[PDB]
Amino acid sequence: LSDLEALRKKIEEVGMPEAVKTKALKELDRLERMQQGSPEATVARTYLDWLTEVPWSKADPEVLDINHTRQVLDEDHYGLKDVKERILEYLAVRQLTQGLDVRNKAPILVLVGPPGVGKTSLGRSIARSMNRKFHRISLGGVRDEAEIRGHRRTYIGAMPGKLIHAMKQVGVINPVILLDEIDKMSSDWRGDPASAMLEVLDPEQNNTFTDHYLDVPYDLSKVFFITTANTLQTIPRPLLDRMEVIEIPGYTNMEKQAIARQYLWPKQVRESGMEGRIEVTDAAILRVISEYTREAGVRGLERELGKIARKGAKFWLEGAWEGLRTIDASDIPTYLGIPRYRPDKAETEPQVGTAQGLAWTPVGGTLLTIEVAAVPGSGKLSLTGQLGEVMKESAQAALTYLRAHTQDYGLPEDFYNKVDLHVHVPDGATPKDGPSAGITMATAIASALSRRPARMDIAMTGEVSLRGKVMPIGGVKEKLLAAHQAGIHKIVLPKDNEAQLEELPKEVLEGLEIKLVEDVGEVLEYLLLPEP
Amino acid sequence: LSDLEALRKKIEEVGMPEAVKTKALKELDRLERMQQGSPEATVARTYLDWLTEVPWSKADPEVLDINHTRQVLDEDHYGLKDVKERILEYLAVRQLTQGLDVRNKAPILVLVGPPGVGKTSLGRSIARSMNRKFHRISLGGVRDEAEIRGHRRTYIGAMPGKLIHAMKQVGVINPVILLDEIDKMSSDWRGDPASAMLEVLDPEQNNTFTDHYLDVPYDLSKVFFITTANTLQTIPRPLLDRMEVIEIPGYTNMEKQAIARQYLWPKQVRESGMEGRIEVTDAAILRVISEYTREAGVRGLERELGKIARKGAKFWLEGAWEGLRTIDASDIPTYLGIPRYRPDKAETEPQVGTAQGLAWTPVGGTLLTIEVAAVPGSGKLSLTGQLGEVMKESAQAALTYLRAHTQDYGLPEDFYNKVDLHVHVPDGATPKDGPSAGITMATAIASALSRRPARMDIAMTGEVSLRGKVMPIGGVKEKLLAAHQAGIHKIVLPKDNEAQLEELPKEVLEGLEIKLVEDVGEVLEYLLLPEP
Amino acid sequence: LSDLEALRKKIEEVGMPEAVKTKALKELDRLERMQQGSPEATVARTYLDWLTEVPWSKADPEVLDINHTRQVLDEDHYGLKDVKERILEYLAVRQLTQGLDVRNKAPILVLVGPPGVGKTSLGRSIARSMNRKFHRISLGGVRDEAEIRGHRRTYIGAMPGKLIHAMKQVGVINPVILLDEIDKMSSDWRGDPASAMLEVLDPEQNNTFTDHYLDVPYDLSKVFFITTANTLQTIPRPLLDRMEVIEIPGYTNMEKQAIARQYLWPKQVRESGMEGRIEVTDAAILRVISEYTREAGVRGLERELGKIARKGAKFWLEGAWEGLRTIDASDIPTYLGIPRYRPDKAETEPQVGTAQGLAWTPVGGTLLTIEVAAVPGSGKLSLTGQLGEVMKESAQAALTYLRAHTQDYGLPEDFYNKVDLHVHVPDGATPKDGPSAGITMATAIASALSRRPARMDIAMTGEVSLRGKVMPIGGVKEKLLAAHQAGIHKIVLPKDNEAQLEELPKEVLEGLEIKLVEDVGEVLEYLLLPEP
Repeated sequence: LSDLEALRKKIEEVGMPEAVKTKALKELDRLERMQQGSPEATVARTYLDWLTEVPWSKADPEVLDINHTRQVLDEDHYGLKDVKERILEYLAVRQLTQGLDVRNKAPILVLVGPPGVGKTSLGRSIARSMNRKFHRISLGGVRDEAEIRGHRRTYIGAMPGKLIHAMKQVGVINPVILLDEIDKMSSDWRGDPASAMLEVLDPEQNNTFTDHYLDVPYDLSKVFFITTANTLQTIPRPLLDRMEVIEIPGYTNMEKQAIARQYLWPKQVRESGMEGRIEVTDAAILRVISEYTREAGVRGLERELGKIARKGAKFWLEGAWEGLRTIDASDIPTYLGIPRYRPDKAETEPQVGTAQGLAWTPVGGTLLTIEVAAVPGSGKLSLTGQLGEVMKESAQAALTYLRAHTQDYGLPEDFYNKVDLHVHVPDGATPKDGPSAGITMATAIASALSRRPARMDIAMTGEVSLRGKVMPIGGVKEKLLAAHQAGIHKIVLPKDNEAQLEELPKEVLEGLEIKLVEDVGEVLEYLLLPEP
Repeated sequence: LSDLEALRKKIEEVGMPEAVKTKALKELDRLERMQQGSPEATVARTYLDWLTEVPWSKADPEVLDINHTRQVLDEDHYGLKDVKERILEYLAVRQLTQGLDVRNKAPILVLVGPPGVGKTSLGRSIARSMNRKFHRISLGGVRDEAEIRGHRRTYIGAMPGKLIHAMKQVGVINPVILLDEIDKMSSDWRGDPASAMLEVLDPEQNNTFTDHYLDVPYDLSKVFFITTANTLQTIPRPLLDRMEVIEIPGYTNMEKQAIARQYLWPKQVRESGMEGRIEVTDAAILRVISEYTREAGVRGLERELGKIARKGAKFWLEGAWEGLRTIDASDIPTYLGIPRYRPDKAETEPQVGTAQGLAWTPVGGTLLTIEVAAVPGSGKLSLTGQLGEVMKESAQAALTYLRAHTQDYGLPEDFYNKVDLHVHVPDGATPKDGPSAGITMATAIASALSRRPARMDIAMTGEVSLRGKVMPIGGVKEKLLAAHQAGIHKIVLPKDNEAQLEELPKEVLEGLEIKLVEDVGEVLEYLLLPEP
Repeated sequence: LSDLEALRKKIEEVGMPEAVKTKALKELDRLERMQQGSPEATVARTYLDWLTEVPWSKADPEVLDINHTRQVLDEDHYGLKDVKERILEYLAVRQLTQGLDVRNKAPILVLVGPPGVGKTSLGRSIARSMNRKFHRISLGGVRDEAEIRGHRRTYIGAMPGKLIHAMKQVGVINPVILLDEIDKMSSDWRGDPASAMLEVLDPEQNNTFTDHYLDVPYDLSKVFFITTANTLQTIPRPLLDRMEVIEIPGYTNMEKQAIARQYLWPKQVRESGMEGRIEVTDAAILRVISEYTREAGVRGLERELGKIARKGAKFWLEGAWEGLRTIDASDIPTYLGIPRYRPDKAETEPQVGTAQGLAWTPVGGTLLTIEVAAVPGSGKLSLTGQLGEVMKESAQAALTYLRAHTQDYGLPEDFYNKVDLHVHVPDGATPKDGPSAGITMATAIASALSRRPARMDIAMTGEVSLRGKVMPIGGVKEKLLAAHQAGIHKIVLPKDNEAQLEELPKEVLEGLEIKLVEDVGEVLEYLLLPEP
């Protein structure tokens, strides 16, 4: 009928590519009948529509400027001023894609950092700065080669791929596609679509990208892929090549104060119609940072300023008081809730077995408390709390040091066959391949067996090797940031990471009093309430 | 057909968008030729009936005041005194930007709670306060876009979606659609019921939301949508963003007695025509609350009072002799029968191996009676009833504290290799997850091994760590509503939550008698009824 | 000839509505020719043959009274004592709030039961009491709204809906219309027939009930509908509300003998053409009930007694010898051929590995038998035959209870590490596969391990908790009705259910014998013939 007229004109109201035109005229050969009824025309309808709605070889304009790009990139969340150099170096790699116009065997810009620190804002800034468009696909919980690839074109209700879905939305084949959480792909049911994303993510394979709900492979050559991920090593290992590690580290408190006064809170006030009626003094911004969110990103702070703006809308719709209200740090909890975090956690009044430890998580940096119970028995060892064997052998190494140092620290003649040990660590292994918490467990076990109070407010990290030698670790900047944002002021380190301390800004170093030591007896000296 | 002339008029009198004018006049130019129509006359005639009846350009007034909505939301069900403030905050934000400033990217008030606590009534109360026509749409068991969208325009058959019907009924273009039960909606059959919800969610896209029984995208810009879920867990994740969460939990008992004197027992005595002739004392309302239903909310209390009303109609229609009945707590069972439940918990005879945790299932809170058997055997452990390793960590932590302190509870000196344990959790699938039953299982295990009875009548909750400390648990208010409904009168919460404890409205802290602890030795001096 | 004359006279003589008079004019327009055949006008004469017969305001004088309806419902079956009370409450409410149509939207009487019991006899008794005119319509299995609503007079098959046939055969506007098997109505076709009966249910849209054959939609204002199902869990959920569960169970033996003596067999005699020639005492009716059919209702008694009476007529054909041919249970397989069912299910060989639980299918009650094979091996459990997690967990709980008490039951003092158990259930596909066979499996496992006889002729239901207890189970009346169908005389019930044992009729308790327990100790002292 006229629906057949529409789906028949769409064969030549969209000028198709050659093999696509061939299978389209075969779709019309199955057509020229009722548009509904039998199910073989309905699967023909979804097949025709999904193949004649995805756009065919059309693109946006493109810029080769760095100056206007620099202008826009200096206004995302305060401008990071260091990693934008790295992004300008990658866009200088775009300044050499000449012979074969892809430049793979070459980076693709994975963006690594805690969730929401401007990564998506960097994507939006690049999208505005190249006059492109933007779209997101989140790969969270992907294990299926019909989510990414096609599904069997023999059913009504089979699925086109997510990638072809998102390309069906955007009308060109140069969007900026944001692949969010590329690390959380899996392989449980119907193959591993990591190889599918690889075939998306090559020089000369995307331009004939294989589909199976689309029975011709579809051209995806010119899409500016941009990719973000929390971890660094849970990424598919052959796909870990052809990349550029853009580290976006976490912020500090003063930078988030600047972001609040300049970028966040003006949008929060304009998103509740209170232009010119509410203002916040900056000690209250310090209050919101230092008592109401403990993270590395700036998403929760945006929620808090949103709550304050919405309450201001209510209190001004119930009687117009003044031209300018001022909200100091006194009456934040009139507008917000209870103070959910104390600014001084130094009122913990040190524990007995607990070791305060630093940690490298996929969401960046955090603290931990390693929790050790020394119970009577016959001598064993157990570690719980979803740990891996790497933490277990690090504890093995710690005990191997401990067995040769009995009477020097307040321990029995032995504990390898008298005292059972149960160790909880609140998270498991590190995504970096290594237990970065050797001396943490060592101070915990020595504190619990010695029955001597381990001091809190002394965060620490560092390994204990099989020789008991304290080893240099990686990613030190983020654990130092995590110790900074909780207000912790003492760090125990291996000495050999001090070159790592060359890449640390000043205000972080003003509070972190570093004890660059080299052996396990030295943290036992500098930590416990006894001098040993 | 002069009715066909009327069809042409009712097309050509209501002011349409001119694309609808185009397609409707084309349907008139391809009708009036199949007068004996096999469905070509029929489907086109029903199509033009839909293009006449569906509301195009239909005006309806509005509030501009937060204050009249205060005046009206004191007259539905109660005041409820927390959620009234959140509703007015959302409307205060909506008022100061109405007039279409560019900040129309707003969330849409999901109302999470148990079934039947005043959600649809709250929609009706808001819709009275705005003078817009309320209407509901249920989404319980929606799986395919033939239900959200149209499916077949070809022959008369598959209808348009739910939305065009529920706009056709309401004579104006701006209802208050209540989309109930948005979490039970799932992709059951082959089809996507989530992305259509994301399209009706977003205020940029649904300016021209479309279906398939019609061929102009409909103008849904002015519908104040509002949804309703019972569980925040299983909501699709692209929908859980852009979603204002307002949490309505259940009522305490004295609020149930007050709602039943105000709004429920008079409408029930209206509903069975026996006004001014049946009388219910407040002890009777309290008896029917406490001894005949346990659900959170007031569904069951409606059905109970309906039964008393209809029985009164029967007893008066087999003889009229009075001026007025008078029920009290004496003759409830004469109208209802044997009590489904029992009186208060204070007579429930202390078991030797049982603990009464608190929980919040999404159909209302509950007690849990976790029961633990101490089987004389090897020394290993066993867990049944829908448990992962979270409960094994809790059991092992509490058991480690006991292995430290066998002297402190009359235990034998050695039972890691004497006694097996068999733990049975009665509801292992409480979806508000976590080890929030730490001293629950610690009390059960120390009761089962010490042969000394754990008391009933005292609820408790918390977490445990290997040193033997009680950490805080989140969600104090839902735990106290469960402990206040199910009949308990003594609660043991962790010490770390007393700053949370004054957050409550002071209804909830009336009957309850909180014993705040911080270590497991305190709850095992409370709950163990004899000395050891 | 003058068929046009008589029809124009009739259409003016039959009282039309005025809009119906206008559509009668537009049907009249195509007339005035005196030739037959007439493929347009044959449809017209048949349409007016329908339209001169549908009732327009003919009334039957309804009596209100709730005492006449009871003095007529005492001439239905032997006595139901519960559903007659519920029908008196419902019709009492419809006696007060009638005419006072401020209150409306009444529910519509779902009558739930096994097929066979007096559904339509309760319908006809109500219709005798109100002096209305009963007429059924069976709406089980219908998948098409073109059958329930009208049908198009544009291709041949120009018929009204079923409901206009039911209104043609009733010459008034206030009948009692019954809708048998409203849940067997399927929905796999063009037109969901649930929405049609939602419209017929509707007390507002009934006034313009749409037909695709009649032009003006019809009114269903006073038609007192009433519905029937078999289980209320397959009705669609909008239609499930605005129902009233009046739940009819099956009968015991004395009730079926009384129904056959009082009511059935005089009908089946005097419908045969025979009268006063046969004598049947209690023995033959006892035999025909117990050893010839396996149903809940009374279809089988009706059919078999009618076949007996017809073959008694056949024997009377070859001689009118005597007016008294006394029949009893001895000589009855003369008339019915071979008896089908065994005489004794009570004497069922009190052996070891057998357990005899009470259950119920939704065509009538049943007895589950449960086997346990106690083989040597490693110690692990096997469940085949529709055995999920709850039955296995109840088995595991019973096994733990045995491990607590190995001394006084003749067990091996360590058996859990030595004996494998194949627990087989033939019938888990029969409903309620959850825990109601707790002491069933406790007796099965205790006998199959202790190699002591588990008794026939004692039945049991309930649950077991882990410390060793018996919980209560709901729905006591259906279970004891099943136990009095299938021929047992001893029942084990929990202590906790004892209160519900005074909601039953007193007849059920004297044919049976209820052995209440509270623990597993009492049921293990009951059911072992030798105990050690």
